Parts: sequence; structure tokens; C-alpha cells
Amino acid sequence: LMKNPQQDSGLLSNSIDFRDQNLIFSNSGGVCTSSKDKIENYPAKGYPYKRGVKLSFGDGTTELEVEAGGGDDLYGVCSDIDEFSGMATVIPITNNFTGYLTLKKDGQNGVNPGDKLNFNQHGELEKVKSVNAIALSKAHKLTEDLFIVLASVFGNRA
Amino acid sequence: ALMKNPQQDSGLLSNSIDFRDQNLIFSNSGGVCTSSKDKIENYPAKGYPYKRGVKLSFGDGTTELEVEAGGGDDLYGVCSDIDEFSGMATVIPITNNFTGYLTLKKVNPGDKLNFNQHGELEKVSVNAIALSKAHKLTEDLFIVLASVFGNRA
Amino acid sequence: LMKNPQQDSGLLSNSIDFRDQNLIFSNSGGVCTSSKDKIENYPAKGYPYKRGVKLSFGDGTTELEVEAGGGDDLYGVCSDIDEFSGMATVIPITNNFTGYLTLKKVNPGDKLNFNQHGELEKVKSVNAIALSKAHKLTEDLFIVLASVFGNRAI
Amino acid sequence: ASLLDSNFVPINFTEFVQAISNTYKQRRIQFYENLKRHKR
Amino acid sequence: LFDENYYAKAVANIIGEVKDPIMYKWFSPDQIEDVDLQMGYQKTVKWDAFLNANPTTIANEVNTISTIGFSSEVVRLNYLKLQYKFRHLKQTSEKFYTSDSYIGDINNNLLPFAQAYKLASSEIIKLINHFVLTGTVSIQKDGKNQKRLLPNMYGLLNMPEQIKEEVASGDKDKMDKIFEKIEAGLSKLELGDEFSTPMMVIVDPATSLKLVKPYAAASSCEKWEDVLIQTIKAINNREDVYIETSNLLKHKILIYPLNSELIKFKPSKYMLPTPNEQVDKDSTDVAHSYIDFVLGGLLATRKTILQVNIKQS
Repeated sequence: LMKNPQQDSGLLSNSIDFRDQNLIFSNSGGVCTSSKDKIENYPAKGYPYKRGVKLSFGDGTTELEVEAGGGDDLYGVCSDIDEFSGMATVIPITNNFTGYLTLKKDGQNGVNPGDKLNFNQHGELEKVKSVNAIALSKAHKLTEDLFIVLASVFGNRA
Repeated sequence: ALMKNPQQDSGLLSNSIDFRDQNLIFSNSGGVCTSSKDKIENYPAKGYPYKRGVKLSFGDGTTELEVEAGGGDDLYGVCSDIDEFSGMATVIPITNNFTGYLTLKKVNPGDKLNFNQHGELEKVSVNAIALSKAHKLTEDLFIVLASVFGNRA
Repeated sequence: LMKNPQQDSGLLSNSIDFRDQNLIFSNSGGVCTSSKDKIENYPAKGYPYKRGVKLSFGDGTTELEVEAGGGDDLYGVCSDIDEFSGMATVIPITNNFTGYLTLKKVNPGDKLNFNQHGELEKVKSVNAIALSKAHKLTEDLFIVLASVFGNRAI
Repeated sequence: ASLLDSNFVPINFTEFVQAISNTYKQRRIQFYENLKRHKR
Repeated sequence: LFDENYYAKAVANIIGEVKDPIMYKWFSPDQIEDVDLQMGYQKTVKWDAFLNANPTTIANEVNTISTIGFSSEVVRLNYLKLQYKFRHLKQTSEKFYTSDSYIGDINNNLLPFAQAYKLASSEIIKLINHFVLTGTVSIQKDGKNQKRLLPNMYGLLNMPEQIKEEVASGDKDKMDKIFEKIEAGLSKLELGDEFSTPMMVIVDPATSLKLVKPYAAASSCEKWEDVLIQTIKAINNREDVYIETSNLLKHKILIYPLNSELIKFKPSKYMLPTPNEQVDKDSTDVAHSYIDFVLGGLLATRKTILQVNIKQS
């Protein structure tokens, strides 16, 4: 529920192996990043980290915000959050993205590389209509309810 | 009448004291928030498509292709600037998202907007989402802050 | 939910008056405290601060704990909590106490008893008398000055 | 270490910014020295 | 650096032409103290004591004594960093736009870097002044669509736990009713030990014109302003009372002392606009530059500011 674990650690980490040391929830950004990518930030409602975001409009006194969501209202994908300022870094749907994204905790075992994915109401990827997203790996479990997956999103589809 | 910079000269010096609501003018070219990684293209301009959606128009073949005000399934991009001396319109492709003021058909934040045949935004294919209510500059000129995110049904 | 509010204050406090400056949640202890009082500390199960506590037993792997409660299970009244260690300072029911206690959401001299959630309520088996009226610290948080002296007879 | 000093020569951008901060401070110091509020 | 970078030289040669902010009139020289922090927070601790109950009579033998309680309070001040971008003309491209009496493409609204920088700096300083007085950031004259800000970021007009007075709409033009509310607020003010200090009053222009009329059968040699100054001099130990007018306010009267102990302004040393080192360049003649500024740093004791709002229908 946070970019970095709230509870501290009791152990030092072992910096010996170099394989499979990236499947952590603190891994922000994307695995393959282009220097010609358009990057935005927005006020964040809730915790839309590693989730699809949509524009949220209030009464009018305050500016718009971004909240975890998908479906027909998908605006982009959140890749980073600064907790002090509550700023959510968002990559628009018109820009190509490849990274680890939150996966729905239902049939996550059935997710295999090369499977089509679409965003749900809560900004979580699920196995399939309107968004071009394909899983490049299998579900990796970080917590009893938290599952992440390597996926590539390359815009909307007809 | 519709040019970005009015031809009629001003009678009086403006009062440069206030700092609020001084950007809702038709001369405001570009976008409110612009990234250094945006793709922009100039094209020969057919008509006056400033602050309107544009579509590719082909002649007989003697001259190159140009851009004209339009939308619908033929929409190609959004015109954000124009140079009258050269008749070159700066076009941001539909594949690139844009945020700025655009012409609205003669509306509250959150409304879904699609371009019409004349390159004017109208309430609902969805291409952009309204960020504010219509602002009237002339009896027929209505602008609106909108954010374009490509095409989606 | 917390003895010391988590959110930092935005303003300095005004400290020129001297009246009615004690109706705060962080007022641990009692209004009138005797130097001959018996004080205990227990592991805390939840947030029983300024509430009636009862003994809670786990599965026997670890020592017992105290949780908010009352009725026929009352053991004492919590008056302070050390958040770092999760220790709850408890004064046993056999030792009389006078202080501000959580009130269920009342005139002075009314008889009070502890409910299932360790909150005082108007009346049976506990000698507790309210010495003032309810002070509203939050939309759901009410405190009251009360004196608890042993338990009654049924 | 201020822009008001003609002899000042910024070696790098960081020193240039520090001179700006010093220059702003000296100006507000100067402003209060020259300020004379109207009583009554 | 000046030899290598033209923009650095241009800013240094033009920084002296930017006018000082108007907020400085609102604070005493000692009330402002700069801090070295771009983004983050700063914390302070205050200690209070209170009496739990009536004192205990020491007669014969007694064990239960009344207690004196203590409480801690931690105050945090937040800081925020904001940035703006503006387009301008490349330095080498100025010679092809120089004209008889101006430089820049009038038809396309393009300017040299120097003039663009000065105009943007003035606009930002206007924005900063609005925030300090009113505690909000917005560009609409209606004040809506405000930028969401971090907590512990307040201005003089939105500071919580202060005395707030409202003048009824029907008495909007009745100066006696307005002065009545001011006195009620003045009575509730709690200066305490820090009373022998100068006081500051800020009013909107409409209020100021009402003040200058003679006091009311009208009196002679006595204006509503003079009566008000005497009333404030009653509670500040006959100290100086300053009155300023600000167009930023609208039907609002702000009264607060000028003592560093009660209200202190700790702005960042980088609050005022500063150029960024990053300059976008392209094959065309159009370049972009960035300006940074820092907000926050206002600290005030509670119930030490009087805020009078004159409701207009």
C-alpha cells in the first residue's frame, strides 16, 4: 500500500546474487525507458501507484486529480508517487509503456506471457477489448493480496 | 474577424496591474502545459484552421498535400499555431496528447468531446475531455480548455 | 485513536489564559492522584486508552493482555499508554480512581457503569459517579470527569 | 558574493544562484532601512 | 560562466530592474528570517502547563493531591517548489528580428530572452504576494480551480484558530456597524505578554474610503480612522498603528501585531524567482527557459489575528 514498506526491516540484505532481484514493489518506472517519453505529474486521490489512472473532478474549488481506474475512462498509467507532495507521475495512454503493473487477484495463475490484458474499474490488469496491453511474464506474488506482472501497454485498440 | 492577432489597433494602453484571468484571449497560441518531448509539424494551410482539428487534404497532384479544418474519422491532428506570412499551420498529431484551449461548437468539466466536420469540439468515438466550461470571446466564438488523448470508442 | 495526535499542529498555542485548559485527550493520569496508589502495566490489545479494561487470554503461547471491556469482566481502568512498548498503565478496580474517562455517545451526580466497549454510560455492579457534563472533543469522542470507587453489590 | 558587487565573477551556475539569493537578501535589507511608514 | 553562457549574463544585468515584492510592507524587519530549504519541512516544540482541578487544602493528614498537567505540541512548516516555463527567442536570432523601435516578432508574440524573463518574474512575484496574504494559489479571478497544496501551508487570511467577525449584508455601508464588529474582535484578541508592540491594519480600497470620512451629527477633527487608531492604541500600550491598503483584499479587514514572537515569516532563501540551468534548444529560433520559486514559511500564534469580512449581499 506504499512505495516503500512502512515497517522497517530487521535484517541486512544480501548483495551477492544478481538474478531475480528486481521483483520488488519499490521498483518505479519501467524496465525499458526512452529518453523521449512524455512525463506528467498530478495530484493523487487514493494510492494509484502501479495502476491505471483516470481524471477526477471535484466541486470546482480545487484542481482536478487522478485516481485508480480504467475502462472507458482510462487516461494513463501511474509509474511513481512522491508521498511527501502527493504527486502521482503519470505516463499518458498515447505513450508506449513497459513495466510491472498490479494484477487482479483472480485467476492470476492463468495469466501467461502473450495473454491480452485490460484494465478494470480499480486500475488493475485482468485477463480478457479497448486497451492494447499484453503480459510479458507470469504473476509474481509480493503479498497475500498483491500480485504484479510485467506488461506492455501501447495505446488503445478499435 | 477570426485571425489570431486582431487587425484593428488598440485605442488605449492596457493596465498591467492584475494577474488573474488574462489568458482567455484568442491570441494564446500553443498549450497551457507543454513538454519538451512533444512532436510538432507544420503543413500548408487550407483555409483558417487555427485552434481547430485538422484533416489531411489532397489536391490533384500538382501540389503537395495540405491540412484543412475537419474531424470525424478523417481527423489527423490539432492545429495549435499558425503563421499568416507563410501560411504554415503547426499541427500536433493525434498520436500525441495535447492540453489547451480549442474551439467549441456554439458543457461542464468531465464532459466527453468529439470533433465535428468543421474542426469544432462538441459534446458526445471520444477524442478529448472538457476541463472547464465554455468561455465566450465573440457572439459566435467559444473556446474551451480540453485535453486530447487520442481516439477511443 | 492516539493519545498524542499524529498530525502535527500548524500553529503555536496561546498560553496566556489559565482556565479550561485541561479538556484534552493527552491529559494522562488523574485529576487527584495519591502517592499511595497501586499502578500496573500490561501488554495492550488494541487501543484501550481511557477505557475500562478486561483480561484477555490468547492460546497460551504468550502472556495475557488487556483489552477494552466491562460488564462482568471489568478488571481496571487504563489511564496511560506507552506507544513505543505498547504498555497500558492500569489502576485496578480495587483502587478508586478519579479522572476523565471515555463516555458513550448526562448531569453531574449521575450513576455510570462500563459497557462492552469499555465506555461509560448512564445506568448495577460498578460504583461510578459523573462529576461534570460531557465534553465533546470530536464528533464521536466524548469525555467526562468521573470517580470510580470499587464495585457495587447485586 | 552578490550580483550588486561588480567585482563578483560567478565560476559556475551554483555560485551564480547563491549570489542571486544574497542579492535578494541585501535588497530586502536595504528596503527596510529606507522604509519610513506614515504614522497616523 | 558569463563568457560561456549568455543567459546567465542577461539575467544578472536585468535582475536589478525587478521591483521588490509588496509583502515586505506587511511585516517588521525582524519578523522575516530566511531558511535554507527548497522542499521539505521544519519542526518546533512548545511546552504547556495546565491546572487539573482546584487546589487542595493542607489540613491535618491528606494523601490525594490535585495535579498539574503538561502537554507537548509539535509545529511543522511545509515548503513546496514550483516551476514555470516560458518561450523566447534564441540569442543568435535577435538580429533578424530587431526593428526600428522594438525587438521581437509582434505577429507571433515572441520576445528577447531578457524582456521575457523580466515580465515572467514580475508575474510570479504577483502570484507569490497573493499567496502570502490569502493563503491560496489560483489564477481565476473567482478563486476556483485552486492548486492543491500541502497542509501546514497557510496565509494571513486563511490562518485557522483566529478571531473571525462577519458584518451583516444590510449594514454593508454603515460605518458604525463595521466599527462595532472591529471592537468585538479587538476585545477577543489575546495578546497577553506581547502587547507593547506595533500593530498593522490592512484594508481593501472600498473600506479605506469609508474610513477617511469624519467620525459620527458629525464630529470635527476626528475621523473614523483616528477613532480606530485610538482604539487599537488602547490594547497595544499606545504603540504605533499602521494602516495599509491592498487591492488583493475584497471587503476584508486584517488586524495583527508586528511582533516576531507571535507571528514570524520564515521563507526559503530561494522563494523569489530564480532561473533554471536547463534551456531547451532546437533548430528554429524559439527557445524555452524555466523559473523556480518556493512557497511557504508563515507561522503565527492562535487567536492573534482578527479577520473581519463585510458580507456584500
